[PDB]
Amino acid sequence: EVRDEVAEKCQKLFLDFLEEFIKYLQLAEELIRPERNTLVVSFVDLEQFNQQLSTTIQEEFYRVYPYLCRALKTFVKDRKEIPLAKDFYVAFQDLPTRHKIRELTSSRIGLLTRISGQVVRTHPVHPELVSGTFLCLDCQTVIRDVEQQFKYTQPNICRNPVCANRRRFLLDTNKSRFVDFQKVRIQETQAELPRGSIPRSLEVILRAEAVESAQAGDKCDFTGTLIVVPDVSKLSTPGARAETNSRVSGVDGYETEGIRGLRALGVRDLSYRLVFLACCVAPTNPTAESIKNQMTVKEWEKVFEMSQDKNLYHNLCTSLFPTIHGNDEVKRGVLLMLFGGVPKTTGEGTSLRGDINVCIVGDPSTAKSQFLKHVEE
Amino acid sequence: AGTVVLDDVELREAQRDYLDFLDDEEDQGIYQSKVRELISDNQYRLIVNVNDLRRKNEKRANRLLNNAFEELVAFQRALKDFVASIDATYAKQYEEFYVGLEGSFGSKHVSPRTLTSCFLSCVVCVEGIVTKCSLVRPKVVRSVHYCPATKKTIERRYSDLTTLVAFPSSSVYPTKDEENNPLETEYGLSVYKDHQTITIQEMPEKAPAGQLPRSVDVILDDDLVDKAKPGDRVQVVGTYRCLPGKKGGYTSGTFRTVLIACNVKQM
Amino acid sequence: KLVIWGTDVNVAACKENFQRFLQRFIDPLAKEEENVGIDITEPLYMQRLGEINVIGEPFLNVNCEHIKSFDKNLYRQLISYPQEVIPTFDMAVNEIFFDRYPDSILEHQIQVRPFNALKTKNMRNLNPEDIDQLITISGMVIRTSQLIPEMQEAFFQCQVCAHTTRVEMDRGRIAEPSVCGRCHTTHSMALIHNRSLFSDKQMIKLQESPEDMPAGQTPHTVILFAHNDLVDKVQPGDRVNVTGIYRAVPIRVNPRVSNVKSVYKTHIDVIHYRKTDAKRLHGLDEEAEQKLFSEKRVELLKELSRKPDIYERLASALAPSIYEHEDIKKGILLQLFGGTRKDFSHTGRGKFRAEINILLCGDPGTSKSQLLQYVYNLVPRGQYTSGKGSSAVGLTAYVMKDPETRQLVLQTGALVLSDNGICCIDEFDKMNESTRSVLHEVMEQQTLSIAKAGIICQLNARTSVLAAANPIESQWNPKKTTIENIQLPHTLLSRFDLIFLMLDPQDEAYDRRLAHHLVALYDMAVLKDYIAYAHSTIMPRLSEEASQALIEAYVDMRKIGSSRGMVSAYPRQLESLIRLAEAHAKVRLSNKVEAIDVEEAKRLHREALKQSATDPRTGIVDI
Amino acid sequence: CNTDQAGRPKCPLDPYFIMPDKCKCVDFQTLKLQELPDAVPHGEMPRHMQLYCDRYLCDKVVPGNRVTIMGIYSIKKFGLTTSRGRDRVGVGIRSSYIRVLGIQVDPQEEEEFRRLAALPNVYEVISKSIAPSIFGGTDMKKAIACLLFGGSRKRLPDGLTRRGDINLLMLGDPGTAKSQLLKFVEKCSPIGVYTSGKGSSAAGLTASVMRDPSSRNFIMEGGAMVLADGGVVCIDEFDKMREDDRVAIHEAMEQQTISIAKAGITTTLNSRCSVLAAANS
DNA sequence: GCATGCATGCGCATGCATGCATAATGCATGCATGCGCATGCATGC
Ligand SMILES: Nc1ncnc2c1ncn2[C@@H]1O[C@H](COP(=O)(O)OP(=O)(O)O)[C@@H](O)[C@H]1O
Ligand SMILES: Nc1ncnc2c1ncn2[C@@H]1O[C@H](COP(=O)(O)OP(=O)(O)O)[C@@H](O)[C@H]1O
Ligand SMILES: [Mg+2]
Ligand SMILES: [Zn+2]
Ligand SMILES: [Zn+2]
Repeated sequence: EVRDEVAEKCQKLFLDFLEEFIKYLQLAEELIRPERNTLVVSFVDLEQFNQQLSTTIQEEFYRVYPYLCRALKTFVKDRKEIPLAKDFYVAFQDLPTRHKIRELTSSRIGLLTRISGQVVRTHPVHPELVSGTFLCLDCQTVIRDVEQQFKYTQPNICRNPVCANRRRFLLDTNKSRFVDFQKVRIQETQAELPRGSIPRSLEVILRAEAVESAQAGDKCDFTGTLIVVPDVSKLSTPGARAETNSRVSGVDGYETEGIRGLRALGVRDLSYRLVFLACCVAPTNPTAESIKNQMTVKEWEKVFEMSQDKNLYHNLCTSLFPTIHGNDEVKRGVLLMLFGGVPKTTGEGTSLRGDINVCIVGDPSTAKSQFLKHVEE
Repeated sequence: AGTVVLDDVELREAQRDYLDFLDDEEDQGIYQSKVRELISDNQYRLIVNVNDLRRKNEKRANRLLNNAFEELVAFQRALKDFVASIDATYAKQYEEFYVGLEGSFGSKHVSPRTLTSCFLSCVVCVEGIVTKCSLVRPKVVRSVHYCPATKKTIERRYSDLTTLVAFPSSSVYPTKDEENNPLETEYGLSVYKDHQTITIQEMPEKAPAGQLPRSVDVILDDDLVDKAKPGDRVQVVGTYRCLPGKKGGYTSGTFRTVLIACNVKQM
Repeated sequence: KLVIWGTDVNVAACKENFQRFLQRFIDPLAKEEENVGIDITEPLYMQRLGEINVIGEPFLNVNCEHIKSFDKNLYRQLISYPQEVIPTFDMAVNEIFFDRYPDSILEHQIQVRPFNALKTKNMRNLNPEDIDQLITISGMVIRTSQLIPEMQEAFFQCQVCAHTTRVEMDRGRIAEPSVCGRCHTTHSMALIHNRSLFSDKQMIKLQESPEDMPAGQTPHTVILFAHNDLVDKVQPGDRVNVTGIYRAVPIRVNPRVSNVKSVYKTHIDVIHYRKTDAKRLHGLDEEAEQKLFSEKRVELLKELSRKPDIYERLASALAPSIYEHEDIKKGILLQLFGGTRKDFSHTGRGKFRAEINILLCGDPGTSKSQLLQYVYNLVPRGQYTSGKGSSAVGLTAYVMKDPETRQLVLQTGALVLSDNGICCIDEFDKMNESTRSVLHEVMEQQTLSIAKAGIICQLNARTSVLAAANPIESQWNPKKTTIENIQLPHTLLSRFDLIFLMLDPQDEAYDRRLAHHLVALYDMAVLKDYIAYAHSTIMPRLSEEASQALIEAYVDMRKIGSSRGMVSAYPRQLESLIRLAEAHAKVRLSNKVEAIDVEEAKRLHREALKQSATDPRTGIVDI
Repeated sequence: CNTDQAGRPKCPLDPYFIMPDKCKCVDFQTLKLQELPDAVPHGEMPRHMQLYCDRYLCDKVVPGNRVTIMGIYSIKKFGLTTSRGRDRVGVGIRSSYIRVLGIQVDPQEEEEFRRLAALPNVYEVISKSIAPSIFGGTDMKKAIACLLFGGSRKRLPDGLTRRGDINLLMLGDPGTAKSQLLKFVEKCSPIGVYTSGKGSSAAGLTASVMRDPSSRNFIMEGGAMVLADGGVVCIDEFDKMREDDRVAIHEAMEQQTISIAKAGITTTLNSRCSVLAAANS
């Protein structure tokens, strides 16, 4: 068979990185649980460990990543007993560079990028095929391990030399391989808008554990790949297309006319669209016990310092509204509305409001919209 | 089929040429008395000298020898026209009349051993002896049926060898009415024509010594049924054509060649 | 071959011709005005190649008219058959570059880009004779789609023995191997898209601005296809020039069939972009680059700025064919300069409007409409709306779906296309309250918020407004007060920086001067350069003296405007004073605002409203 | 049926018929070839081959000829048909044959002949040339020479004919050099047949007629007399002839024709032969 | 006259009856001829 040198070297060096630089052994210890599939690795550790390896992975992310997955699988298999059915994936967080959405071009297809955006919509979760198994309907041969990529792809040809079947197959879902799947829409932020331009919209795809996060309305940074997916109704006019290299001509009664000739030569239209696959999703800027535990010691010190100050009533008024003169009553009301009350329910099935609503009526130019803008900010 | 033809220069000109050929008014021709003799004798075919035609019109003779079927059709049409002209009453009896050929064909004078595919679709002359003959059999041309349930009579026309190629839609014998009422065949009103098949062999006196003989198969139509008998030395002039095999998927590519007689002469 | 089939082009002859021309061409007419940064006494294009070697830009721009001046055969051959001519030019340039400057590092070789083909014809005048020929376009961009990746080299992998091959696209079609190269299996080769090579594509829609217009011709929309580096070089609202080839493409009957229609489609393949124009002011693209090589012009303008009357001179030079109304022209000039664009995001206040909005209220028998027309025609990124003709959804943005593709969710309106520009509104009275509701937020927050089904977004609308209005009776009735004559809500009026109450004094000197001027009706470049330099090189700032002068002006204005009948004052007038003072500081090319600027701003504010002649306790203007 | 028909209803399955009158045809023949008896291995049955002849190669070879043939070795192709018969041992065997591409069958001279014949001494030269190896018999040699040249046949206005060929008889003691002259005559004449009484090994002396029962054809078998026309027939052992041949030879010698009548057929065959016979005491 | 209500109007999605496209292989039958048999005719001695 034919092997890849770069893939082998990347496998060896990434195994060296996982074995030598150990947090990742402790995370593989957590990886035993059935709800965990992904290992999270910091990229600054890659930069420190080997600049050459980091550069190779950045310039060859798509080509190398499946082999890093196999290396991780071998590592966890050596360290612990896990059934071979389960898969495992690698993640990266701390990229030192950012790229704007419009800066994404065709030259970056397949490499590792990191962008920023705002979530607009999230679709429900579904299972998906990764590698299928098919049965030939003519000669009953079993074909296993057909890669699906990004479309429902049947086997190219029946592996029996005499059969040569390419159109009739059955799918045995029991032997197949699955992965979780979710779709999300993101939008370009306002600060990145050029003159007179509508924000750009992009589609992001989450697989397995990363599916959970990125709810609607968030403002988050993504790190992953930029990948090309085919489309159907893009070309109302003829464009680039595929064909076969065989020098085959028709015969009388079976002349290669339009439809039959196109079907005989296997002509397919080459249409494509750009899709982003995400492997790391983070907040752009980051159950009372959980909140307390999340905060560090210095943050908790600051919170406690704030807690026991009476001037908290005064200083919060001036902090949020430094420029507006007077109108301290409105500031106090807005702060009270922000903090809010406690909702309750009664035994008869009724409910009681716990929120506060505020209205401002005033003469022109009395800073009336400034409060709204400050609360929005 | 509603397809019709409006103009055809070649066929119309050939018909005009035969019309001028068989006039015999400003010439010493005899064909007028021949037609009168045919009317007197109730026969329905004519024999015309090929050399005479070549002398009067060489181009028509060349075309007729090189191409047979269309030119023969034009001859038959011209005969129908002139028989109608001289006596339209007699032309009512018969559907179409026929043409015989006579004279020295020259290069086309061909022995059963020297008949080749080069002479296909042309008129050839052959001298031989008769070896096999078959019984005379009738063939249906026009069929007539009657329905006792509805007291209606219908008629169907058949044309098999008139057209070069036949299809399954034709040659179907009707037996039931449109409402499945049985039909009764009425053999008196139908039309039949006789049919016979003979075989001709090269004469042993002419064949090269010590070599096996070669033979040709001939079909005799309604008029020439009784003109031949086995063990007889004859000369046959007629078309040389291929035989259409019945429907199939795979064909070997070998046809059967059969000579269709137009003139049979006892030398 | 001596000639190419269907043409008369010779490859070697054209190569030698171009190589010689790159060294021989000299033009005396092109002075330092456009031969910028180049020694004129030397050949021009060789100096351009040397500058390319200095910078390393892999692209060279060539004017067609220079080539035509050198010879006509080369010009005609370049126009007629660009495909057979340009690739020769690429290698002709590359050989010279590598010979004269060996071992200079570049990522790829040089590509040549022609520009400025002389065609002043209406696009509807194009004919089939001109298919596949080089043409020029002057227009404005309104729609730009997303980038499309199009394949150039496919990658195949053997499913049986992992053998991999690459196939280069030829004639627009890819032929995948039907047999492997190491196991000889048939149809074992599969295509992998992500391993392939792709290129960028973009579709642009442009609105025509023809010089010659027949009778009764509707506006036109042109489809352009831009590839590689030309992507994202233009934005909606920009007025540009384009050089490219004219094409024709067949159209499918329906997407599911391969049949094509007989009537062809058409489009234009862009090759070159240009921003310079000899009638309108410079855009923001050129201002953000150090292209002020004309040190002579810099010195001349800096010496002019020190002269005292230059201000008035600018007010004189803004419009030669317009009458004695110098205050209006001064206000328009201060609008052109604009206030300083400070950053207040750290404060949390939000955006602060740094531009100038002006209102002109008067009878229809005046010249406000001509002023609006002149400002529209003078400044790039200008828009013009009139009365009820526009709707609330017509401005801002509206929901659409592509007639060519599946969807284009949102499309910009009049106001957004005017971003960083000027919008001129006429017949402001007839506009309904629905559109004024939009104007309320646009005129202050500089942003728009849109929330509809599946569409929540915020847009930038940093425009400057020139509004025209009429009295309710179409006459300035002196018995009614100013507020009663105007009949607009005070919230809308307060946001205008300057209000000009056009009135007819019926002075004999005015009549004589205007009659003489109107009957007699029977340096622009210097002004352009000065305006661009001032607008792009100086940030005004003010000291405590200006601060106290502004505060005194504010309290005096509040004292004067307290009386009913006249337009009352509000705190936004203080910010208007600040903006006018900063604009006046920009006029003098001064980074420091002096008390002179504040006093001039106060003078303009007082004179625009005619508060001096107006009776303070009755609200009636007198003479 | 490869026609674009939208809105129209479509043609059925298998709608095609062969038109016979619109085809191009060529000649076709098959031949059977046997291994040469000169090269067949001792004690082994000879092998056979089938040959294909097209267009102008037809009728260039008569059965019995010794031929050299250049061709292409091929197999028949009539589809993947199933094996037939009660024997199905052979698997994947296609009948083979040879496609024939070439066939070979195993006036200054006039000036020389005209120059020779004008001499007055040609008689002596010819007489000497006739078997010079044989001693004596100059008169016999001259008689043989004038036999070889032969007389002239004459048809007459009445339809009667008169023989134009010469008949000779040689009676003698054994060992008088008679057979050698007959063999020399057989070789010298352009056409010549040498036979004895009762015919030959597998060929009769006179023709016979039969009827093929399967396919009704009147077959005639060439005899030693019919096979020669204008040639010379040398006949040894004139005494051993059978009765039927003895009766037929009377007509064959006199009128140069043979008459045979059978059921449904009457034929007259030509036999224009000169006769040169030898006999014993 | 200006503010509000609202019957009309338009474009793209899915659901459902009709309508459209596909497409060689295996088995049976009559013609040619070998092989065993009995009758009968013709030919010798
Ligand atoms: N009390 C105040 N303190 C500071 N700035 C003020 C005050 N009142 C008004 N302003 C200024 O005046 C402007 C008021 O406009 P805005 O608040 O939009 O009016 P409205 O909200 O009534 O339409 C603001 O830009 C603000 O900077
Ligand atoms: N005069 C002669 N010259 C040469 N050879 C002779 C002569 N007489 C006899 N022979 C030889 O004797 C043999 C005679 O045998 P053959 O001619 O068969 O006798 P017959 O013809 O009587 O049967 C021949 O082979 C021949 O070579
Ligand atoms: Mg407000
Ligand atoms: Zn199979
Ligand atoms: Zn392979």
